[PDB]
Amino acid sequence: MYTFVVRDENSSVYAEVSRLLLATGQWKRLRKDNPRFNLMLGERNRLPFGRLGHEPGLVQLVNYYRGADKLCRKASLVKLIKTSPELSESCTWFPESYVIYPTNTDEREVFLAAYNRRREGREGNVWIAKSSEGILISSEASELLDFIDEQGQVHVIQKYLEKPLLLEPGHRKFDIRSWVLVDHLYNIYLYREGVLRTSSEPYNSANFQDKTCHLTNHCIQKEYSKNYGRYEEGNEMFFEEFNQYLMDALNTTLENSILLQIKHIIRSCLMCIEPAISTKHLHYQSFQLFGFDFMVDEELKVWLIEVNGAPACAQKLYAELCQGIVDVAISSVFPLATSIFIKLHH
Amino acid sequence: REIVHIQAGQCGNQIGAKFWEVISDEHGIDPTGSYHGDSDLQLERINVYYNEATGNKYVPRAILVDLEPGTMDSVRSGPFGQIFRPDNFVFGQSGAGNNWAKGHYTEGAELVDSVLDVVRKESESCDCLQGFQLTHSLGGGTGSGMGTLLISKIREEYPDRIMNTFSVMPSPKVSDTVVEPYNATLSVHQLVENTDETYCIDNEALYDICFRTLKLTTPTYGDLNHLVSATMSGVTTCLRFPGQLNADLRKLAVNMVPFPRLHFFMPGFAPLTSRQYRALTVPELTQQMFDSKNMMAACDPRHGRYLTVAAIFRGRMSMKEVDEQMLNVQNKNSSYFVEWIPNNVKTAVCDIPPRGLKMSATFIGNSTAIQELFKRISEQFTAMFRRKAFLHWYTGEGMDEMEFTEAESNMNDLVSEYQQYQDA
Amino acid sequence: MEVIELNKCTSGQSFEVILKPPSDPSLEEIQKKLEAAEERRKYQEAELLKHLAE
Amino acid sequence: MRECISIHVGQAGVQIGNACWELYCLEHGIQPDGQMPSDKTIGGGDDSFNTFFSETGAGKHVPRAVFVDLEPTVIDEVRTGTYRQLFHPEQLITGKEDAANNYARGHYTIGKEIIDLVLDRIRKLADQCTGLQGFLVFHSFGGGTGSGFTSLLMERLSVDYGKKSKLEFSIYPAPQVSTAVVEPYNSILTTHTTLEHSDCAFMVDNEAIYDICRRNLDIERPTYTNLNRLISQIVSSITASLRFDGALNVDLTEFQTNLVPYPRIHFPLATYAPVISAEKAYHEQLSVAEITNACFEPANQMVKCDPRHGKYMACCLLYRGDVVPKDVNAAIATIKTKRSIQFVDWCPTGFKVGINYQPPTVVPGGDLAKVQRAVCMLSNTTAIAEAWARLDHKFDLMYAKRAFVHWYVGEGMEEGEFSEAREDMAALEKDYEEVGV
Ligand SMILES: Nc1nc2c(ncn2[C@@H]2O[C@H](COP(=O)(O)OP(=O)(O)OP(=O)(O)O)[C@@H](O)[C@H]2O)c(=O)[nH]1
Ligand SMILES: Nc1nc2c(ncn2[C@@H]2O[C@H](COP(=O)(O)OP(=O)(O)O)[C@@H](O)[C@H]2O)c(=O)[nH]1
Ligand SMILES: COc1ccc(N(C)c2nc(Cl)nc3cc(F)ccc23)cc1
Ligand SMILES: [Ca+2]
Ligand SMILES: [Cl-]
Ligand SMILES: [Mg+2]
Ligand SMILES: [Mg+2]
Repeated sequence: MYTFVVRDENSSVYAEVSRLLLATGQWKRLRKDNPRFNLMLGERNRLPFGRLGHEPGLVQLVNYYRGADKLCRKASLVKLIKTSPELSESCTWFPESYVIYPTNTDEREVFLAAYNRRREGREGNVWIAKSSEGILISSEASELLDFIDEQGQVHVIQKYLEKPLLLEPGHRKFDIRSWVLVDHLYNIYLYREGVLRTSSEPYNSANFQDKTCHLTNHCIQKEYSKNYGRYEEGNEMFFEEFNQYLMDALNTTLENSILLQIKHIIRSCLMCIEPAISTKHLHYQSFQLFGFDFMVDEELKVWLIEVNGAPACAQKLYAELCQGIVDVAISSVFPLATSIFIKLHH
Repeated sequence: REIVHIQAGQCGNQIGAKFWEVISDEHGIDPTGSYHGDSDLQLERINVYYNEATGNKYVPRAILVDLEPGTMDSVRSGPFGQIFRPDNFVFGQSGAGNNWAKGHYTEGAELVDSVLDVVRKESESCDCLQGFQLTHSLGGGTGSGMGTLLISKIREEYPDRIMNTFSVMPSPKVSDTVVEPYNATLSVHQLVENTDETYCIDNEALYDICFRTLKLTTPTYGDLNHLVSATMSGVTTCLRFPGQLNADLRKLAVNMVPFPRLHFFMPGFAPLTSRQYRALTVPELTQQMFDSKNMMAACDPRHGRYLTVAAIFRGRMSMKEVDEQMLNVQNKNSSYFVEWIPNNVKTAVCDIPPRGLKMSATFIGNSTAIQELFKRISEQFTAMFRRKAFLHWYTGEGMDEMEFTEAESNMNDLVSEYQQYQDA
Repeated sequence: MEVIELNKCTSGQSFEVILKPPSDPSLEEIQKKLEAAEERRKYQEAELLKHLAE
Repeated sequence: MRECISIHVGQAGVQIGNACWELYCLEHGIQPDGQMPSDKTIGGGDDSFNTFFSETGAGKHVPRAVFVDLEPTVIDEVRTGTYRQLFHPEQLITGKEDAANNYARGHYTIGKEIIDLVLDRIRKLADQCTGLQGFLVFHSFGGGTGSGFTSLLMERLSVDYGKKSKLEFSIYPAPQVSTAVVEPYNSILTTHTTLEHSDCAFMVDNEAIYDICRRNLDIERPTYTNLNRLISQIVSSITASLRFDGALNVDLTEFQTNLVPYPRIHFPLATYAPVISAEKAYHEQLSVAEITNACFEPANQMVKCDPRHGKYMACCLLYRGDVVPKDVNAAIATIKTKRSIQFVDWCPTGFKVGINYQPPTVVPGGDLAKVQRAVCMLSNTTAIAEAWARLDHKFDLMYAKRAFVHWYVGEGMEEGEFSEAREDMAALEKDYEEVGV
């Protein structure tokens, strides 16, 4: 019998993993501070990696990759993409971005050098700003940095994707969430199911102070949007409907137009940081579930916007995905008495 | 280094004689005090329990005490009786009548100075005396009353040495007189104040072990003392045998006792033997020794939590297997080990096994379920004391009901202290 | 990556390799502390012995 | 030439010292009676091995070494063992009763009683020195003597030799071989009192040595002897620049200068490779590149931690055997490309390297095999502070209930020394964190 410990009660995915583990009858849960665990579903902040792996007679395994924050917080990820040769500043799937610190290293003096060449060349010059609520999409810089300095934390501002792919009927934006599980061996597994978090308001390319047809957050759509759920239940179109739409309207497959680029981008990013975070020869082992967020443009080209390191699922898919985490992340290390993941290797 | 051993009373002396027999065998010493064993390990630390005398003789560093000569004479005529130095026999004539007050206050005071004279002689012939172990019963008269009187005297003359006791707890299933709760309670009050470490040897437990599992239909004191001499040899092996852990009484006190009052230990032994052929496997040994059915103190360990555990393995076996098995118990039952004392279970191995065993395991647990024992005594105390029953035997010797009330309170406080950490 | 201060001899050599530039109390107080703890100890012993006298 | 005096305190220090001086003697060709034929300068000299051995008129080479323990059973084994003739009796100092796993007993109650004797005997060593440069002090964190007596002796050495360097080799506690439940307390106490009296300290985590001995030596349940012979190897690797011809780490001061920029953070991480069983029938010999790469596997560190999630402040490579610089810089280049090695702002990204062409001497009959080349990397990474975290957390669990505090107080220590020590360590932990993240 294996023992685990839960340190993030506010995690939907792992609350369901805890329930599934007990159900086997081969996993008992201990108190959050008992160090004689096999498995830690750690806290999201200041997880005590240094205390893992020092219990004799216990193989110990944790649901985060120490160092994975470098991919999963926005300025960190920009820094990683620019400075890492494997991705390079010539990266063709990540938008132009820059790291700006408030008034109170910084890149706004390098920003302006590109922004003014965008305004002179008479190119679309919309730029978005955000850090890791408080979003500004603007057409001229003096709105952007002015807003950044009213807040007090590091910000990234990046080339807004002016020509996105719009779903018809409705002429609306969306983002694609892929769920990726990296196990203790560093197998990269992409879950067969993704989701399209859409917008319920036709895309208004006029004034960029309305965030209802430009930002695709499940929260800002239930409350402040007109017809939340008119086209799909909860603003969420899954992969079958979207493949079917791609075939009918655009004469292609989701696999061919989009997925191939996504599988490339995932594998890029993870293989890039693998030597810094891998636990292959460590005294404790790591797996981690990641949420890659993608935006497709009107030319069927995929772009990576955020990597989230503590992601929630879609109520329909919690069961299958959390059962998969158990199968390939947890039972692989602690075995009990047709896979839903695509393995990414090349 | 040196240990000075005291046995007091009928019960004290009987289990002490058996102890000296057993370890005198284990160290190759015969009833005449001449060494006749083969190996080396038998003599490396022989001086912890024995003095060397003329002609390469070994004399146990032991003082025999009683208020009546019956049991002392029995020991002299007993198997190893002539191994002790006769001057170390200190006895009265009048007896103590199962009366704590007589042993502590009237009859025993008359005899206590000469006992301390012999103690003094034994200690000044020590190179570095570590402390004393006293064997006695808590329900009798001499053992409980005069032994606890001895103990506090000893504490006064040697306040920087360790006081350790094997204390046999009275039980109605094995009972001589009705006043045994009284005596017990008055003793426990003493012990919680003047011992560093006390092995609670419950006669209830010993009876149940002889009955339910050894299948002995009518257990005698002998059947009980065989378990006792087994357990004593176990819990002192790391004292008298050279090991990697090179242990003494003060280290055991330091590491087993988080708080000074909670020094009452639950001992256990495996395999449980009667006075066999199948070798025990290390996993067997390891989960018999943790079994409630192997503990000499009658308490359910699952009814509280372990503060500390020491576990000794005797015999030739796989250190690796013992390590693994000990860890499986802790990791599979970590509910019952307090988390605020990290790595509270320590293990020792001694190559030499006891007589008649390929491999054995001995258990020393400091658990809050020991409270059950004291609660038992306290209930038995109160049922009489709420009617002042049998008190006259005590007030006849000069005692006051007040002293009883104070002993009772202190033991109740002791139980509460254990309950405080059972929920921490 | 440049190799500097190479010093070498019949038992071995040593050198440096750069890959990138840069981006108490007195004897008095001690014996006072030791004797302070001796005093607390002697006081706890006196406390004990007086109690044992009672 | 400047001499070094080794002081071994407690069981752990004394048995490790036994190990190291056995190794030392094999290495300099010093026989068990103290005779070194290659030494033509009879009765004296200012040779490099003389920093650790003094010479008698009779050609006997005698360790500049004191062994001190509060009970006699371990040093008695020195007095009757193979190398009894090596040591002059008044260098072996024993008491009568140990400190019973209690820092307060060793620092206060018993230490006071035996500190002035020890200091006198060390002075008799120092008085045989033309230009003493300082001390190498070996001791456990866990034991009563090892923690308590050591920090008292460190304080007093800072007084009686205030311009001399003091280096520690300290055994950090691990449960697979630990002898006491109160070892986190002693570890925090002795670290807080010693911190300002120690210029550089090499921590060795028993958990690490144990695992190294299980994985690489196929020893199923390692003994102190196993552990010590491997630790002596590492210690010999560290001190060889003091006992041999060379230009790197020639004096104790050079260890501070090369490994310890901030004075408080004076805990280098030792990593050693290769460690190869003697019972390996078919072993093939690892390249310079292979062993310099193993220097960055956490399974080869003296302390299990992850330098990838820290920063370096210093790095030194000590090779022994068939090694030339160019193979060194080859392996460095490729490793820099394939590994996470981040230095702090204000530090050069670089390696101070030392080579000594004689391969590691191994104890005949031991568990370790000769290899043609070996290396020890001393790196001042902030990741070693992980260890302090583990320790402090254990400390905290116990002290929250004042469990076992009573034993210390009863020796004359004040409860406030507990918080004070813990209080400093939380300082230390923060220094590491700000220097490193
Ligand atoms: N590596 C190694 N560790 C040892 C050795 N001996 C003891 N230890 C460790 O040291 C710690 C115990 O400290 P000791 O040095 O034995 O204690 P002491 O210094 O003798 O102090 P007291 O015996 O309490 O008076 C534990 O963590 C042991 O595992 C040894 O020979 N080698
Ligand atoms: N285990 C054990 N208990 C005993 C023995 N003899 C007496 N007792 C118990 O001790 C108590 C009687 O005290 P006793 O030792 O005879 O009186 P004392 O001589 O004045 O100490 C009762 O609880 C008895 O069951 C014995 O040999 N073995
Ligand atoms: C729980 O922590 C500890 C408990 C006890 C101890 N020591 C000092 C011991 N002493 C003696 Cl005499 N016998 C022992 C027998 C054992 F099986 C284990 C330890 C023993 C050390 C640490
Ligand atoms: Ca010479
Ligand atoms: Cl000086
Ligand atoms: Mg009787
Ligand atoms: Mg010792």
